[PDB]
Amino acid sequence: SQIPASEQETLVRPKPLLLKLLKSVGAQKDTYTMKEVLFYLGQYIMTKRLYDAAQQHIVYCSNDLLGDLFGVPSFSVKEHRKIYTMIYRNLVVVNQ
Amino acid sequence: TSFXEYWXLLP
Repeated sequence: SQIPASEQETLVRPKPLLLKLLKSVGAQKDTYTMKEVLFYLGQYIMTKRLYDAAQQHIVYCSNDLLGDLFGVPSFSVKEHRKIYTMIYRNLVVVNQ
Repeated sequence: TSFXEYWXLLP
């Protein structure tokens, strides 16, 4: 397999729970770039209004698909490496 | 800062 041009361009196949979350916001495919996964996760958070309205770096997700994926009731968007760790557990890397 | 802008700083 070729090394991706950037981390954002890594090709991935979401595992079933994460794929269900993506499809809930309109995703149609089984394979995505990491950047695409991050955009659909942002769209899920905004359309379901999960961010704290006053402190918008905090996300509340207790028991929704997202909280079940990440295994937490809330998280801070500022915890970049923690969020990536949680996302990666829910992906398989694929060729190209 | 908007959630949109915080999340833009991940990718």
